[PDB]
Amino acid sequence: AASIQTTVNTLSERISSKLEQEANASAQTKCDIEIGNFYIRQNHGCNLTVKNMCSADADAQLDAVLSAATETYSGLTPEQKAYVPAMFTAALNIQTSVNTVVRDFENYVKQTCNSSAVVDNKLKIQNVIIDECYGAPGSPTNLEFINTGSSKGNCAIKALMQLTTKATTQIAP
Amino acid sequence: QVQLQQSGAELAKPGASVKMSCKASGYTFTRYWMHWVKQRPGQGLEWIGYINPSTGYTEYNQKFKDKATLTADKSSSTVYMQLSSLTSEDSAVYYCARTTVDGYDFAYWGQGTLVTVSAAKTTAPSVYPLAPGSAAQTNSMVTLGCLVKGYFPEPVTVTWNSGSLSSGVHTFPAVLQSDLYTLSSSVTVPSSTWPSETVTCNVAHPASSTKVDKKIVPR
Amino acid sequence: DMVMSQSPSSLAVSAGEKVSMSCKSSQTLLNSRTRKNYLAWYQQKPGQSPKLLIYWASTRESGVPDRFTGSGSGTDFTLTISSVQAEDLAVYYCKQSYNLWTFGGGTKLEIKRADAAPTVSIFPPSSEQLTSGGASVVCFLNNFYPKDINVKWKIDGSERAAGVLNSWTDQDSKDSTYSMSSTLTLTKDEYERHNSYTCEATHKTSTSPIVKSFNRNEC
Repeated sequence: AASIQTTVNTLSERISSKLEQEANASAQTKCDIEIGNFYIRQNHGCNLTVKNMCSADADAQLDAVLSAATETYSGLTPEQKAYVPAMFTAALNIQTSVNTVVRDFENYVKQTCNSSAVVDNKLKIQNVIIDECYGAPGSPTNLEFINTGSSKGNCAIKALMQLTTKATTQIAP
Repeated sequence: QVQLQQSGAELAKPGASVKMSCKASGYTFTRYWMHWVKQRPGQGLEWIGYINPSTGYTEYNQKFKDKATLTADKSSSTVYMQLSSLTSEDSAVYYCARTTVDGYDFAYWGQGTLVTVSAAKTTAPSVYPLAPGSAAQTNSMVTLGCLVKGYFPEPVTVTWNSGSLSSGVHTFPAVLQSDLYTLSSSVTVPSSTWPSETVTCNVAHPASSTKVDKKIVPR
Repeated sequence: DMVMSQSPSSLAVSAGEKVSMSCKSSQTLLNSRTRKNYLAWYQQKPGQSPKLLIYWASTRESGVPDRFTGSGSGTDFTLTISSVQAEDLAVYYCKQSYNLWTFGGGTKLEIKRADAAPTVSIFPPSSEQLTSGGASVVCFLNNFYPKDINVKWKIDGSERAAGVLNSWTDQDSKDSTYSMSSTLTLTKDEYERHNSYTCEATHKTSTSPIVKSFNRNEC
């Protein structure tokens, strides 16, 4: 239903919040990496916005993001959680029980986000491109990309987003 | 307290390279950006580039793009800056600075690292003591001296009684002449304090492991 | 690209008085949305590292006296010291942090003071410099103002021109005066083939030159 938005908003605030706490991020802190074009391939009703919450410590960031994501997921009801494993496999190719999720995610993140491909990126303006997202006819889905300020930080944010968008495929029949 | 220890002075041949360091401590190394700045003798500050200790991300002034290279070792909490293909134009003092929280301004600075690019060869200075004429029968107080002549490169330190004596002291700027610097220092004290008190001149010139102290005995 | 222009290049003012300097950029440093001006002010006292004074166009850095004031916006900024003090002697640099980073040429702040004559001191060659094979006669002119003096050497009444190396210090951050060191260098031979040594100082504080002499046959 429309709680999917309730959730993405909870996440967006919890993320924006922990970065500020666990990493001294702020709306007015220099940004190494800036977001360029942020769009979706198959956009069936998702309005996108980018927010800056930059800080210098990429690892403090990555930890805050995983943290928020874990807190948020832990807030879902047993009934809701059950749909997550499917999203996972759909957006990443990874089996997972309703428990091993949190862990499996962390592993995926840690690996991916530390890849040379990622950490070695010295390209200042980076484009975020998800590929599918849906929104109800009445109300569209609002997605916000929180720019951590680092290639490694945004890598986590992006992975999170890829999952989120795969959950919007469930609201729209 | 926050502190940035930059490596010692340096003398390199033209065309050579050199690699300075900045050891940081007193704050989370990975929480702030580290910038480098250049300053030729008698000229203004000049931004070179910056580096994010945590990710190794860097950005340089277009002007230095091919000259300077910033790196960082998280395990040692130190940042290195390396200059290549040196020229007389590279002779200057280089500073490392830790940014403020937002990462836009420089809150803390190092003491700087002077680099001299010359084909000339190191040479230890000679420290001679300067004592008054002879007719000591001339008023209250008295000024003494210490002449440091004929060294290279330019970094030398002069203190009186290892720092205890800092009042009424004037260290004159080194003056180059035939590839050899000459520097002098003067100190004033009360008639009674000398020769009664022992006024010694401590001089150091790391460029040639020269370190000497010179007591000032009367004529 | 970005260009910072400070003005004036230097200015003299007496203690107590007020001063203002300008910093102008070829690009606006203001962020319409946030209303923030990405520009700061740095102070660099002689022989020291640059210190952060004002950040964000007008915010005072922790521990900075309130007599320093940052103002301006967009592309025209001004730094103002309400009532300057001797210790404020330094070069002030303005730096933009909007599009990368850039420093201005800086404004050297000098201190106007009351005219004062120098305290001259003469120094005969060192015993070990002599055995060494040479002879340098040092003459110190301490604490004078203005900065312009005329030292003149005379050997047995004869003015020697070649063989001298002069050096002025940086205006004292306490009494705002200058001091100079004049060094006449000879070989032990010429030194002994003469008897009277004299340095003649000429400062606007008098039409009668201050002199100090000595003879080898006195020590």
